[PDB]
Parts: sequence; structure tokens; C-alpha cells
Amino acid sequence: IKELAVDEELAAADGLIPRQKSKLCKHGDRGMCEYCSPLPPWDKEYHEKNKIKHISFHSYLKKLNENANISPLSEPDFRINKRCHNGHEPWPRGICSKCQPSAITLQQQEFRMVDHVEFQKSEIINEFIQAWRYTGMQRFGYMYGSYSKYDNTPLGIKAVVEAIYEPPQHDEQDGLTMDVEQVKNEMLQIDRQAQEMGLSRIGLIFTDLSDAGAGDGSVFCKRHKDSFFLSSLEVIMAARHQTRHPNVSKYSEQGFFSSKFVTCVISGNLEGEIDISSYQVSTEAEALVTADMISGSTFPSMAYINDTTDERYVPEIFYMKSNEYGITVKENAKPAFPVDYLLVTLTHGFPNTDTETNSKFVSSTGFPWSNRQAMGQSQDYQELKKYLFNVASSGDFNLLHEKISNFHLLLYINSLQILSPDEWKLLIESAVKNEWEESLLKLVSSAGWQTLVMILQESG
Ligand SMILES: [Zn+2]
Ligand SMILES: [Zn+2]
Repeated sequence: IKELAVDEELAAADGLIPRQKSKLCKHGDRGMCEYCSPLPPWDKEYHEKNKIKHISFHSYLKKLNENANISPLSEPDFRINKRCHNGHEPWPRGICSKCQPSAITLQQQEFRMVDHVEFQKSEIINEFIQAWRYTGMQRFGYMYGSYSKYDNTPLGIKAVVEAIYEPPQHDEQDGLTMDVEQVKNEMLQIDRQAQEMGLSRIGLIFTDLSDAGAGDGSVFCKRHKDSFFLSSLEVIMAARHQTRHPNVSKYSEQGFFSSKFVTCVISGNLEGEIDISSYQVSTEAEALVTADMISGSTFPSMAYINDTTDERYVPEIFYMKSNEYGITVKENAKPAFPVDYLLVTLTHGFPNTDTETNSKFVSSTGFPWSNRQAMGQSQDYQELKKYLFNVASSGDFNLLHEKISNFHLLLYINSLQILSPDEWKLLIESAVKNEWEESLLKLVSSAGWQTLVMILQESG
């Protein structure tokens, strides 16, 4: 199929980085030579100098293309061919040079598919965190939004988060669980509706928050260099999500390469403050997990390597173990290795207030988010009436716009199946269009809307 607009745009950018004249330059200020010519966007020293921890995907792709001047990209695959009949019976009855997996060497991935996670409004994050503040129990959510150019790294991409949807879940003081099938079925419906709003499911976010007992609002720092950043189970979760949300690329043999799906953790920083850390996992991680080669066990920082079975062939596995200077040495990754090596890190932030606001939803709060009944925040007629009824008859379109421009409000209204599909589209336009007044005028006049407001009137 086609690539995202952001990938098409960045393919058409050259990412050149002009340089000052060098000492060694034997020419004028406007001349050029090997010492002062523009750097390519993937230039390692530039990234090191500027403390950019990974090069961007398009810097990486342009680097591969230059060095190969065959699809430059290919998703790694560590699975044994269980149907090789090249002069033997297939695994586990036989093996040959064509089907036998060779030794795997793991290392920190030098590029990242997404460079930055931008939350459109701090209220989005703060209302998610409120689930934990209110209950003392952890929380999981899916992030909706889109991808755009990020100019603070060469050819960078940012995930732009517009909303968070929390799936049904069983939260506890020190973790949480989900019914995988239940969540999948629900997210299928939410994905479809979010798509009608111009949103994609672009990542996941979860808390690891524990009050530090100082009456400060301060929290413990659990995740740091001497413990772990993401646990092996979390890395496996992230890999599975990435593989299920593949990034389309015409430059890969398979038509896809890795994923733009991002993983965020809200937890204490070293100063005891609530902060966000953002990650993806490497394509090596994707392939390890697809081949069912790693598991979580005793120590959360370590990825445990699984055994060879009838279904799974596990070759020798090495990793490029780093010292404090960043110098690596090849070591045996078995029986377990630090899962750190499977991560890439992303920056995160919020738009500045005077940046041109292109936020999809005017309000992030005010109407209960989904799956918060146990928090005392139900989505009912009583709640919708309280939220919306008086404004809906005031003639105040500014306030009405503010009320309906709200992701969780929209999903709840659509679930009532009062509005027609045309009226539903009208309501979406009223919520997310820059010029929304004409749409809202149509909606308010529609039979479906009138029906809804009347239903609100009679309830209570
Ligand atoms: Zn020069
Ligand atoms: Zn074979």
C-alpha cells in the first residue's frame, strides 16, 4: 500500500548539514572542499556532538542507500524453516546449511523509527496520571494521534499524541493485567472510530508510580541505570505491539520495516519527580520475540534466552556488551543478557503555548474517560446530561464546541447509536475541523442531535 505522508515528505528532504570553514580549508569563506562540505544527515560525529542518541529512520535509510550505490531494508527473521527438505527431513528430524539458523549477534540499534513523542496538551498526561493519583493503582493506556516531522534531529519524526484511551484492565498497587482478547476486540472498534477522526493508534503508555511517603507528592525512582528502564516482560510487550503495527516502507523486501509504535512509561525520576520516558525496541527485539526466543524470568532487567524445542531453534546468541566508555566486546548472551540492549530511547515534550495550536480536541477532560467506573467516573445519561444539556440549548456555540471537541465524549455519544452515520460525521467535523461553526450549525439542526438532546431532557 502507500507510505505515510511523513515518510514521503522526508524522502524528498536531503537533510544536509552545512559546516563552517575548517582550519585546513585553503579557500574563501564561500568556497568548499572535503573539510567544509555539508555533512550527510546520518553523520555520526554530529549526532555524538549534539547528544542525539540514535540517528533517525530516514537518516539511516539515506545512509544505506548511499552505501549501496536490492531493497536496502529487510526485517530480520530468526525463525527456523520447519519445511526444509533440502536433502533431509525438516526440523527437528534434520537440518542443513540452508535452513540452519546461524549465530545471532545483538547490539544497541543505531537508529530509531520515531525520535520524539509530543503530547499535544499536558492535560492529556495529567488526566491519565489521575487514575493512579485517585486509586493508588497503576494504569495502562493506548495513545492516539499521528506522525509528523520533528526538526530537532536530522530528518526526525515525532509521534503527536492527541488522546489516550484506557482499555478494560485490572489494576493493582504494583502492576496490572489485561484480558488480551477482550482488549483486542474493544480496540478494534475504537481504532475504527478513531480513524474516522483522523487518528491512528500510535503507542502505549503505562505507570510505575509509588508514593515516596514524604507527603510531598514525590515518588520513588525505580527505573535507572542500576536497575532497569523497561523490564523484559515490557520489552516483549512492546515488540509484540510493534510487530502488530508495522511501518509500511517501499524500501523493504517485505513492504514493511519495523514500526512507528512507541512505548512510554510514567515513573519517578532521580529527583523523585513524576516524569515520562519514551522508547521503542530494536528490530532485533522484534525478531527475537517473533521467534519466541526470549522470556521474562527472575530479574526484570534481564532477557532470558529460551531453549531449543521441536518448534523453536535457538542458535548461539552473542551481544556487544558495552563498558562505561561505550566500547563494546562480543560476549555470550546466554543464559540471559540485559534487556537494555534491545531498547532505543526517544525524547518527549509538549508544544510551546505560542506554537500554532493544531490540537485535535479542545478539551481533554470534563467528561469521564472510558473504563473508569471503578474510579467513580461512569459514562451514563445522567453524566452526559450534566455535562452537555444546558450548553446544548443555550445557543452558545463556543461552549458547545468546547464540550463536544473531546475524544471520550465523542466515543460515548457514538455508542448510543442515536446519531446517523452522516450526523456522526457532522459531529466529528464539529469537533476536529479548524472551521467548525458551519458543521456545528448543521449538527444542531439535525434530527439525530435533536433526538439526543430530548433523550437527555427526559432522563434523570
Ligand atoms: Zn573547505
Ligand atoms: Zn535444510
